[PDB]
Order: sequence, then C-alpha cells, then structure tokens
Amino acid sequence: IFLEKMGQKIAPYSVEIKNTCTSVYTKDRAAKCKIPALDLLIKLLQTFRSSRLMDEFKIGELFSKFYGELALKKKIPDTVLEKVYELLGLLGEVHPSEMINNAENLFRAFLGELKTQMTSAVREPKLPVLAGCLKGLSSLLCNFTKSMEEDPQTSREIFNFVLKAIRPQIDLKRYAVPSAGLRLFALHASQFSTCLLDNYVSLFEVLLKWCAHTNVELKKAALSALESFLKQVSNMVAKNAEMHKNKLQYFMEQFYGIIRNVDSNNKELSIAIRGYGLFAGPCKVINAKDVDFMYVELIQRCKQMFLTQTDTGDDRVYQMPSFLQSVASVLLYLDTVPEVYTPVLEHLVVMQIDSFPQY
Amino acid sequence: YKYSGRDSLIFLVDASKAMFESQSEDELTPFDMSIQCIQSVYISKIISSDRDLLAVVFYGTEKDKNSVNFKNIYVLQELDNPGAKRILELDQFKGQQGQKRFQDMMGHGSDYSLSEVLWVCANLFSDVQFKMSHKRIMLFTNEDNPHGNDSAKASRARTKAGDLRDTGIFLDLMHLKKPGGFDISLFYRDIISIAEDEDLRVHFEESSKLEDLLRKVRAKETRKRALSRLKLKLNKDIVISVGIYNLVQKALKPPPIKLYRETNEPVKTKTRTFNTSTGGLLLPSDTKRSQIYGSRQIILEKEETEELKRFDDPGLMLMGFKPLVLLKKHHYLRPSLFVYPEESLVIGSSTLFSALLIKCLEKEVAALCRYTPRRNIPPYFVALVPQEEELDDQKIQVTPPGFQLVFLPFADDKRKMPFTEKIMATPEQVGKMKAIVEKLRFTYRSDSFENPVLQQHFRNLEALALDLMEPEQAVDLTLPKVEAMNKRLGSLVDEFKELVYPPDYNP
Amino acid sequence: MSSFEGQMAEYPTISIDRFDRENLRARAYFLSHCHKDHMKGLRAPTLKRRLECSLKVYLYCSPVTKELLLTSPKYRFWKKRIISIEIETPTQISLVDEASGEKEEIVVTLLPAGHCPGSVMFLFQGNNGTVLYTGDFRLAQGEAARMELLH
Amino acid sequence: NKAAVVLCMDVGFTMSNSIPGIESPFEQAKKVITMFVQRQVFAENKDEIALVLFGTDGTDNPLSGGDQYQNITVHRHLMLPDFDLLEDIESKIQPGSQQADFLDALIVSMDVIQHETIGKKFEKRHIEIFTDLSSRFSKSQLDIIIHSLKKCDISLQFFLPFSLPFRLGGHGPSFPLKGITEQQKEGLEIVKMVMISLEGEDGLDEIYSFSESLRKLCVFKKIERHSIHWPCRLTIGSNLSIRIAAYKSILQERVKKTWTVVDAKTLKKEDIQKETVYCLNDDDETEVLKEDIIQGFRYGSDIVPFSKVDEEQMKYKSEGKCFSVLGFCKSSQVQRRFFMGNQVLKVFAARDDEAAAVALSSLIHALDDLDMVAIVRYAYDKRANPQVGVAFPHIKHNYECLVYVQLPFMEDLRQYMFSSLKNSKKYAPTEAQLNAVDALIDSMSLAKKDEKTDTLEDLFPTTKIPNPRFQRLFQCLLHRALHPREPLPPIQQHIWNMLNPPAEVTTKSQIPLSKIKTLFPLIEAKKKDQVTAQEIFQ
DNA sequence: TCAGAAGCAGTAGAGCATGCATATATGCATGCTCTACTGCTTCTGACGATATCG
DNA sequence: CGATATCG
Ligand SMILES: O=P(O)(O)O[C@H]1[C@H](OP(=O)(O)O)[C@H](OP(=O)(O)O)[C@H](OP(=O)(O)O)[C@@H](OP(=O)(O)O)[C@H]1OP(=O)(O)O
Ligand SMILES: [Mg+2]
Ligand SMILES: [Mg+2]
Repeated sequence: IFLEKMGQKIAPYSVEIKNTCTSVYTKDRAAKCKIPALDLLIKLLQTFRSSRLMDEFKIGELFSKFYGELALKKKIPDTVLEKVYELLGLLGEVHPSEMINNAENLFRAFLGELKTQMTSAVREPKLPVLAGCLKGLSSLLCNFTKSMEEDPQTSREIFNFVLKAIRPQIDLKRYAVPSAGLRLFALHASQFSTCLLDNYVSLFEVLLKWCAHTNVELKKAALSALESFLKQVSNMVAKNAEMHKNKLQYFMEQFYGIIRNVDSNNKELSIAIRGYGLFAGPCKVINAKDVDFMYVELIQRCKQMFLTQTDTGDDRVYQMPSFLQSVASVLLYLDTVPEVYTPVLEHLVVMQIDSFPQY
Repeated sequence: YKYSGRDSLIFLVDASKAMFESQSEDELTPFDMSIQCIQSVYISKIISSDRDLLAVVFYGTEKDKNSVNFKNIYVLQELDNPGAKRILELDQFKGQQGQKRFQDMMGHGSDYSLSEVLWVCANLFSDVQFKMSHKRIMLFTNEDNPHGNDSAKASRARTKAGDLRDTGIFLDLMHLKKPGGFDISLFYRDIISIAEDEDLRVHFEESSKLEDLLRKVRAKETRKRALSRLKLKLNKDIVISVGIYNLVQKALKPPPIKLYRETNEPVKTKTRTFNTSTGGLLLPSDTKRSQIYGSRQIILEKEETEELKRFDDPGLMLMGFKPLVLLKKHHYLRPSLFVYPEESLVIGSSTLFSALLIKCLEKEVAALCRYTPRRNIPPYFVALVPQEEELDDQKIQVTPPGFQLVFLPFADDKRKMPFTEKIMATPEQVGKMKAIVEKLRFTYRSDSFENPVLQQHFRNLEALALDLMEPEQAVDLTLPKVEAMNKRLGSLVDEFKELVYPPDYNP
Repeated sequence: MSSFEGQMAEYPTISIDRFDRENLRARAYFLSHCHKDHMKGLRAPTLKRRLECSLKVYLYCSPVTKELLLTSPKYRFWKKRIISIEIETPTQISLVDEASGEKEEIVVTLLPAGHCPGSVMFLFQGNNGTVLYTGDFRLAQGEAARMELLH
Repeated sequence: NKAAVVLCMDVGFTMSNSIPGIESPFEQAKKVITMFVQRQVFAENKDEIALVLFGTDGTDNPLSGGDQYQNITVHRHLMLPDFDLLEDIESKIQPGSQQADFLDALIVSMDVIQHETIGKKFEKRHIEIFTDLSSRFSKSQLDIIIHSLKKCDISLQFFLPFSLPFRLGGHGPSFPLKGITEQQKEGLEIVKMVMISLEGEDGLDEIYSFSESLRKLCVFKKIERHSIHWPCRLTIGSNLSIRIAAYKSILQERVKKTWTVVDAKTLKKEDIQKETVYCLNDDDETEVLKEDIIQGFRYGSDIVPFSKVDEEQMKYKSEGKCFSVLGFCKSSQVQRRFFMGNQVLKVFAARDDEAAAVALSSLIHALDDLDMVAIVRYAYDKRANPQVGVAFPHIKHNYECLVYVQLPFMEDLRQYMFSSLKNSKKYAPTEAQLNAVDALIDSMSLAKKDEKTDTLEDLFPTTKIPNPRFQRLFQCLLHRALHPREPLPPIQQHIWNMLNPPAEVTTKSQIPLSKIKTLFPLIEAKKKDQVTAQEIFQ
C-alpha cells in the first residue's frame, strides 16, 4: 500500500525491499505470507519499469530462479502459481533487454500451461492459474511480439486460447479469467492479423455480449477489446478490396440494426457510431441516404427521451452527454443538415447545460 | 470429539519430605518411582501419539517458576509435544544422585497451598493454542491429608478442584506408598472426580494404576477418518451417501529424512529434469510418454494415460444380490474395508442403510457392487457383506454395524495351479493327526502378536535418541517356542512319523 | 460496516462488537446489537476453545439481544456465558484476570439506541474517566438533551 | 517354456450373413482373434503363433498340390506375433465366397504344427477353431485326426457363434432361438464327439461361444505358464516336519511395461536426465552434495540420525525359509474381515515323494473334521519380514491343499467407534419400507436354483471376467500404433456390456426401484459435478 | 523372483477469506490452503535354487 | 557331493 502511495519516492530502499521479498518467498512456506511477497515485487517492477534501478534488481537471476522453481516436480499451491506466472510475464515487459534469450522459452511454458488448463479431459481446470497465465502472456507480448506475418502457429494458438478464455461456454461466477482474456485481446489485437478476420462474426457477438455485463472492470475491458477489434477490422477492410463485399456490408448492417433498434441504451448507440466512423472513414463508403437516417433517428430518440419525456428521469441526465457526443459525431459527417432539426438540437444543448449542477 | 482435537496430561508430583524419605526396605523412593512412571508414560506416548501434550509440574519445592509468580510451585515443562530432550531432563532426577541434583536445582521440603497448584495447572491448560479433547491431571503424592491442621486452605482447595471439574478437567489420584497408610476418604475423596469404589479401606503400597502406566505400549494410534465419502448408487436416481472406513491397515515404519551431517538439520530436496545435451530445463508440457513394443514406439500425452484407466465416476454402483454361500473364503485380494452411512451429503441415507442391512442380514445375502474409489480409476467388483454389531463386555461395541466391503479378484488375478494327484490318508493316520492337533490347540486373539521388526526399530530409535548404548532387544512373540511344544505332545511325533514315513527318509 | 477494532483506548481489557484477533485476551465482552458486522469473531473456533477453558469471562448485552442471539443454533454455546443487563441500570462489572487473582471494577450503563431490537449504548465509568460507545444509534435533533443517564 | 498355437478362422460366406440386430459371426471371430493376438503381443511373452484362413477366394497350402484342400490359405506361419498380424486382422481380412470345411482346416493345421515345429522346443501345442458348422464336409478322416491328436499331444478348442435382444458379451444366451440348422446340428454332434474322444468328458466344456469367449479368458487357458513353487518345510515341533510346496493362487495382476519418459521433440529417452539436488533451507540456498547426507528418522518432534549401516547392523535378524505352526483354534474365532495381505498361498505337498503327501492329507482332513485352522509363522526368505496367518483346509474333488492368508499384528488393528443403527430412533425405517426393500432384493437376485436340486447358480460370475483395464490399454495402444495422429477411441461396447448384470435383472427391478424411490426420501445438499477442462472450453 | 522401499498424487476435515450490492447489512456462498494418511507405480537388491565345474 | 557363478 505504501509503494502504491509513494511510488517513485522509494529510491534507495527498493533493492532491500526486493531482497526481503525474495528471502520471504524462499525461506517461508505459507502461501498467506507468500502472495504479498510476490505482489510487492510485482508492484516494485511496475513502478520502476523505466527507471535505472532495473540494473541492481538482477532480472536475469530472478528469472532463472523462478524458472528453476517452475521446473520442479513438487507442486506449489494454485494461488502462488498465478503470481509466479504474472511475475515471469512482467519480467519481459519492464526489462526486455535481459529477456531476449528467454522469451522463446517462456512462450512455450505459457502455451503448454494454457493448453493443460483449457484442454484437459481428465481434470477440472484451475482458474487462478489461467488468469495468471493470461496476464503473463499479455505482459510478455508487449515487447516480444509474435504476429501472423511472423509465425502463424504461435500467433494462432494464442488467439485460440484467448477465444476460449473469453468464450462464455459455461457461465461462471468469477470473472478473473475472462477479464484477463479481454485485456489480452485489447492489448495486442494488432498481432492476430488473419485470425480476427475469419471468426469476426462470433468475435463481434461475444464482444457485444460482454460489453453489456453487470461488472465494471469487465465492462471496461470488453469495451477496450471491442474498440481495438473494430479499429483493426476497419483498417483491414479499408486497406484491401477483397474484404468489402462480405465484411463491409456485414458491419454496416450490424451498425444500422443497432442504431435503428428502439430498445438500445446509449452504450450500444455510442459503440455503433464509433464503429461506423472507424469503418466508413478510411473505406470512403459514406452515403448521405443513411447518415441522415441515423441523424434523424438519434435526434428523435433524444427528443422523446429528454425533451418531451418530462418525468422522473433518474438516469437520463447521467447519460445525456453520451447522446450529445454521438449526435455531434453524426452531425459532423453529413453535409446537408436538415433545418427542421436545428431547434430540437439547440434546445437540447440548452437543456443539457441546464442539467449541469446535477453532475 | 473433533478430529483435530488432541490429548493433554499434566504430571503433578509432590516434593515434600515424605516423597524423598519412604524407603522402608530401600527399594524405591516415591519421587524416584514417580520419575520412572513419568518417563514410562513419555516413552509410551512419544511413539503412540506424538501429537499430544505433556507437562511436568512439581509443587512444595523451595524455588518457583510460574507465569503468575506463585510461591513454592515450579513448572519444569509446559504443555507441548513429547520429545527426547524432556526425557533426558527427567532422567537428570531419576538416579539416586538425581535426588541430590533435584534438591540442589529446585529444593524440597517447603509449605504450599493446594489451591495455587491447581491454579497453575489451570493456567497451563489455558495456554494451549490447539483444541484439547481430554484434560487430565495425575497427582503423584503420598499425603493422605496434605492440608492438615488448617481448614481454610482445605476449603479453598476443594472449591478450586470443583471449579476445575466444572471446567472439564479430569482429576485422578496416583497415591504412592504411605508408611502409616494412605486414606483418600479424609481429603482427596472430595477432590477427585470419580472414586474407584475400592479405596474405602486404606492402602499400604503403591496404586494399582502405576503398574499399568509402567507398561510401555508402543503402537501408533490413528484417529477415525473415512478414506473417502462415496455415494452408493442403488440406481441412476436412488443414491445414498456412505463413508468408507478401514479397520485393518498395515503398519509401516516412519520414512527417513535427509539430513546435513554437520548441523543435523533436514535438507530441502528439489528434483528437476532438464535436457542432457542443451542443458535447459524441461517442463511437463515439454515431455511425452512412450512405450516401445518391439520396433514400434507408441507416443502418448501425459493426460492420455489417465483416459486409459477411467471408466465411470467414483462411487458404488449397486449390482444385484448374491448369497454368502457362494462367496469363497480363499478369494482374498485386498484387505476388506468398512461401509457406513454419513447422513451429511444426502438426507435420508441412514434409514435406507439400516433397512438394507437388516434385510441382507436376515437373508444372508451380499450386495454386489462396482467399487470406484477415486477419479480415473479402473473399476473393481466388491460384495457388501452385511455385518451385525456385537455388544459384549458390559455393552461395549467391539464390532460396528454396517456392510463389509470385500474385494473380488478378476479372472487374471487367479493364477494357475499345477496338476497333482490326490493322495489320501488312512483313518488311523487322520485320527493320530486329530489327536496331535487337539493336543496343541489354543485360543487365538487378534492382538496377541506384535510386529518384531517395528518394535525393534522403536527400541533402536529410543536407544539412539536417549543416547543409551544398551538397545533393548524385543522378545519375538511370533516364535512357536518349540522348546515347550514338544513337552506337551509328548511322544506322538515319532509314532506319527513311523506311521506315515518310510523307515529311512530325509525330510 | 464496523471499522471499530473492539478495544477502547481507556479500557483495553474489554472489547465491544469485535472478537477477532486481539480480543481473545479480553476480560469481558460486550455486544451492542445482533447485526453481523458487529459480530465478527463471536463464533470463532479460538473463542470456542477459550470459553471452555475459562470461568470468569462473560458476554454482556441487552435481554432482547440475548434472546435474538441464543435463538441461532450456531451461537447456542454462549447460553451459560451471557449476562443480560437492563437498560438505564448502572451495574458494576468485575474485570477479574483468569491467570492471576487480580481484579478491577467498572460501572457500565446501557442506554437505548433506537436502531433494532436489542440495540443499546455502553457508558463506562472507571479510573480512566467516562467513555461512551454509541454503536449504530439513531437520535433525532434535540433528543440528546433528554437522556437522563447522560446528565 | 514356449508353446505352439495355430489360429484357424473360417472366412466363408456363411458367417458373412448380416443378421438384423446382431453382428456377423465373422466380426465376432475377428474380435476374439484380435483380443488374443493383442494380449499375446503386448505381454511380450516368448511364443509363436500361426493363422490359417480357410474358406477364402484364393488357395495357398503346402499340400494344395493335387486339387486337394481348396480355399485354404495359410495367412501366417509359425512366427512371433507382431503389429503386422494386427494390421492384417484389422484391415486386410475380407470374407470369401466359397465355403470350405473345418476338417481339412484341422488337417492343414496339424500339417503346419508338425512341419514347422521341427527345430524348436515346444512343451505345449494348441489349435483353435472359429467356425459356424454350416458347411459341408466328410466323415472319413475323423479317426486319422483322432490318432494324430493322441500321438502328437495336440490340444483343441472350438469357438462358435452360439453356445451348446442380444448384447455382445453381456452374460446372456448367445444362441438365437431355433436358429440352428440341421447341418449345424450334425456339426455340433460331430464336434462334441471329437472333443469327448480327446481327453474325456471335460473336453466338451472346451466349446465356447463368440460372445462367451470375450469375457471369460478361455482362449488363454491352455497356454498360460504355471507358477513357481516355494520349497519349504511345514514344521509342528522341533523334529516333526513336512516337505511342502506353496504356490501363489491369487495375486494383484498389474502391468509389466512402464511408461518411459522421453522428450517431446526427440522420441529418444537418452535425451532425458533426471537430476536430484539437495539444498539447505536458507536464503542463499547452498547446494549440498550426496556423500554428506546421513539418514535420519523422526522421534517425537526431534530428528535422530540413523545411518544405513547402523540400521543394518541393528536390524532384526530372523532365520529365513521358515514355516512353523503356532497352534490351532476354531474357524469361528477367526473371520475373513481381518485378512491383511496382497497374495494368497496354496500349500501343497512335496514334489514327488508320497510320505509328505499322505501327512499333509491327514493334516487337511483332521483340520476339516474339527473345523479348526492352523495359525502359522510364514517368512519368504532371510530378508522378508516374518508374518503370521491362517492355514485352513481346502478339500476339493480333484486335489488337496492348505490356503494361507496373512493375519494382522497388534499395530494393524484399529478400534473405530460408530453410532448404532438398530436403536437409531431418528432413522428407524417403517415396515412398509422393509417390505419394499425385501421386494427389491428378491427382484435383484443374481442367483437361481435349477436342475430341480435347488443348487446355487450365479448369473454374474465376476470371478471369471478379465480385467477391463488391460483390454482398454491394449486397444488404445493398438489404435495409436496403427493410427499415429488420432484421438483415443471410446470404450468398445462388449467391454462396457460385460461389466453389467444381465438385462433381465434390470427389467425385473425397474418397478421395485421406483417403489424404493417413492417411500425413501433422498434430498441432496448441493450437487457440484467435477467437469473437466475440455467440457468447459471446447 | 519378489518383497520392500521411495516417490508421488488424491482426499478428508478443519479453517479462513472475500465477494455480495448503491445495503451498511449481507450471512451466505464459495473457493482455497494445510496436513496426515492411503494407495499406486517404479525401482532395487538381496537371495535361494539350480546349473556348472571338480 | 563340493562349491561357484548364474540367472529369475
Ligand atoms: O470350471 P468350473 O466347472 O466352472 O468350476 C471351477 C473349478 O471347480 P470344480 O472343477 O470343482 O467345479 C475350479 O477348480 P480348479 O480348476 O481351480 O482346480 C475352481 O477353482 P477354486 O477351487 O480355486 O475356486 C473354480 O474355478 P476358479 O479357479 O476360476 O475360481 C470353479 O468355478 P465355479 O465354482 O464357479 O464353478
Ligand atoms: Mg451493524
Ligand atoms: Mg446497526
């Protein structure tokens, strides 16, 4: 907690804190006195990633020690293995210079553990180990990237593991594994070039499903993953001419159905507007016969939701800014603005200004 | 009660003048006898149950060592697991010069208050950081009326003993040899919890329980714990929860511990597999399983060898019933387990269990089942032989009620017997053998034999821990004692030999 | 929630509404009401083991709190160790130590809280002055001047 | 101790008839032969087998010259079985149009046995037959076959699609009602005659069905090797003793070939090194050698160094090769629920002398008449730990022996106190529940009284079914060796059907099961089935 | 040949923490660690018979 | 029969 409070202020004591953490991890046996011993080291490494203190930490020796511990037939508890995998993944991110000779070895370890935990027909999975492996992979792929245009096998099996992680095949109660999978997908979606361009339908469906979840961190992770996926797919469909006839019309139909739907809160409308922008921007497929359509739709919905509906709008005020941002994003696109919808707009902005103290 | 509960025992030995000077014919002083008894209990408990708590407290001394600084009360050892060093510390006072060592270290012959002694005992009982199943204080003294010429201290001690007994502390009396005579009816009749109903008269010697405590019984005791909580499946719908218990388990010596010869401390063993050529470490995900048959080489993953040996889910699938008349006694494969209902996973299992037990007992039928103890385990066929409880020895349960899980061997477990001819014997020979068998018959008890190797290992460990160079040799109780069997049969052996053997024959 | 560590600075030998870590050495337990956030450690195995090894430690609370607590089967082991105290009745509590025969008297007064059945206040008076513990109370404006025992 | 055996399978058109609801007899014979050859291969026992296919389209036989022995093809000579024969049986065995006869097949099998076992030493020679008996044959060569079998000491077994719904190996009548033709009838008569004329009446019991042969281990009956004798002396006192030989009659049968640890990339085991390193529990983790470690035990929270040499010189020394009777007692005071061991010993007499035989027979009969047992003191050799056990008489119509089962010591007894159920007022069942359980038990009876003498005849002989784990391992190894990149196949239907009672018992117990369900209430607290990772992340 | 000894994996039984929403109370459920015990698999070595040499 | 070295 103290390192979280004063991050960079602990300049001289970092080496001693790391030494004490390593000594507690080595000499002690209880996991309750061992999980914090690795959490503090992870916080140290995340706080001093760019600082020059990464030379006295001996990242190479630490990685060697933890890898030798991994190669032990004696099994450690599940909760500490998660932190071990997370730390091993972080070791490649904060100091990749000393990890060029070990990233290829660590990727095989991560892939084997993920396959053992997600392709086991004789034993139940271990969700903490899964979340740890996912976070370690998301932290290791930051520098030692593996794209489809570099090596297809690894970049495809990683994508399949991410799919199976974010796949709601069996609904659970803890969301650590799907949250880590969504964060991994959001961080490095630019590597799975041909992967996301084949199962894009199921990807979009599951991302829309997770973006409406009741959780907050899971919602943010799903939103970031959906934004990255939409950006990548829009780039791929706007760069070449063979992706238009299927993907362009599919995504345009999806966005139009999301927009013209009557039961769709501000989240889906904003997502549809952002996707339509990111797609029709570079693709140069904008047609005023539908931009004006979605503009009139948004204006009528805002009018029937905020202006005419003069009732107990407990949540409407807390979502009016998103409606205004979407309306502005749409209005900036079309060039022939209907003059009949200018009052509704001016009065709408006036009433939004009036609701300022309620925020 | 609880599985995690352990036992606690506090040795309370007096240190008055009568404890050191009672040698009528110079055989054993009451203090030396108490030290011998305490050492015997320590030795017998350090192997049987090494997780119990023992404490030795001396009262009536001159010095004092307490947590509340009471007077004339010295706590030598607190409630902890019995070790070898405490045995030596008690040995410091065992010998005759041990009495002088005691009187120079702690002193003797002083006044005391029996209330403060019980208070220190309760304080020691209240410092335990584990659950205690039984709390017992054995008082080693030779004072039939300790608080003489004073009634206030006697009433205070009686009130404190009542408080301790209300707390749940067993308080028995181990009276030693009193010269004039030890009568517990004076004072200790109202102190102890239960009276043995035979000490209405007076005693002139040691107590009858000291000889019981001096017999060092070395046998590791294990608490009751089910091997597995399976589910007897009378059908895909009718399922009841039963507990599998083992009543006969092979006793094994404790496994050794790798040590550092210099500091005599345990070392940490870390097995590790790596490539011999490159030198890089190998994880289980980077390893396959092979099995070479001739020229071929079958390659299988790690998790596939478990698929090879899995058929169904763990539990007891109920097959039909079979009479006991067709269950051969020579069809033994594994030691028989014990089935008993749990009434904790499913509600209503005990009633159906008792019904099945009664119906199988009155019909002497054995419910055949398919035994799968753990996940990914090949199934075995077992017959749930019904067992009726037997209440003997003034209503003491010697056999629990339930079913007897008996393993049945398969076709390949039975081996082939070579062909031989049945040569029989004459009625005279069979009658002679019957007579010589009736001459040597006896009564068998299941607990009449001991494992000689295990007992010898215990004796050797004691000799190496206590640093005594005279290791006790445990007499082999499994020997037939041929030096006494021939004296009973008499001259039947040579007659039977001449009857069934040729004139000249080399056996 | 209850951010209280069940230990007053003036009287550290008594713990209120908390029996988790350092309150296992207390000489007297007090329970304001029967809410779960004020009953941490009341069913702990360590406290269960301590109760069966002592005779002078008790749990003081309102009679309604005692009725609500003894009804639950998980807390029925306190049946012989709970001493209910009437409200607005100054009683003397003996903080006798178990190990040593030391003793200490303190005067406690239970005041109504108006929160839930059995909710009361604790007003202690001893050598270190007068302290007040209003655990989850509810008083309207102008009612503090109507408490007889606080005047 | 090798043993010759020639498999004679019929590949005629007769067995190729697709009966509705039942697999073809050709398929059942293929299953039986596959099980036989796979248990012969994976056991790695020195043996040579031969396969003679008769009733095929082609013709290949050493005596085929002269328009004799047509449609007889020796598909495999007397050689060690391997994966080639497995591939042959699995894939490239196809039915034939012409129907040959089993008599000329027996002739050519004798020919192979007597012209290929020349330079080899075989203590046993066997011939198995897989026919349908629905083909034409003659009656002339029967006496010649009988004489050649009695002079060459050849053992024979016959396997038919029928015994003397339908589930393959499901403990039920394999023969279809009224499905035996007159040709099959006369074939049955002649085969019963030829089996009786070989070794007596017991020869008729050497005729098994196809489904019957899959869950009885009968094909390995005349080729298994006998046990190793343990020569010792059964002493009574200091002088009286009896020369005895003891064999292991029942023993836990486990696999003999372990699973080698090889590298993932290189399938060679030499590229794997298992190193064990010892280190102190310190911060620096100083490495410790191997010669500076002393063995030590634990003695009451302490550690006492007990070196190997000190443990050896102080170890309990006993006189090995001893078997002395401690005494005698009634068989009623020693129950089988206290048996503690892993193997059963049958104590037989000496090898050849008759005096020890008569003495042991007298001992057995005396122990039987007095219904008493003989507690003995058994020890395998100088190093084995001494043990006590029961030695009760086992009298049969063919042999005499003493069965030995080890007894537990004092440290092996555990006194667990369980609550009583007879006076369990919280769980005492009602009388209607007792009647329902009675009906269920009487419905689920696995024994029956037949032949009007009212003798017991169990419908589920679990003591004769082979271990299914061995067959599963064999079929999985075969599938992986013949299909290098494919998932493991599921459990075959006959294996999963031989581990179940006959369907008649289930059909009769359907109603009592629901009746038990009605009265007895069963409420489950929380069902959390352990689902594997594949079922969650498919 | 096979008994016995390591070495490893699974579970019972206790115990504890946290996650629960706009509640300040949840108590409630759920999921994890720990430890001693049992069982299976792999490995080893002494040993006794019986083969061979004198 | 010695008694030595295998071989399981
Ligand atoms: O082959 P079965 O006719 O079915 O009967 C056999 C046979 O006993 P019988 O010849 O007296 O009927 C076996 O005797 P052996 O061949 O082993 O000498 C006997 O063996 P056990 O005495 O050891 O029980 C046991 O067969 P198995 O060895 O498989 O148990 C038994 O079987 P049934 O009692 O079921 O008829
Ligand atoms: Mg509260
Ligand atoms: Mg409250």
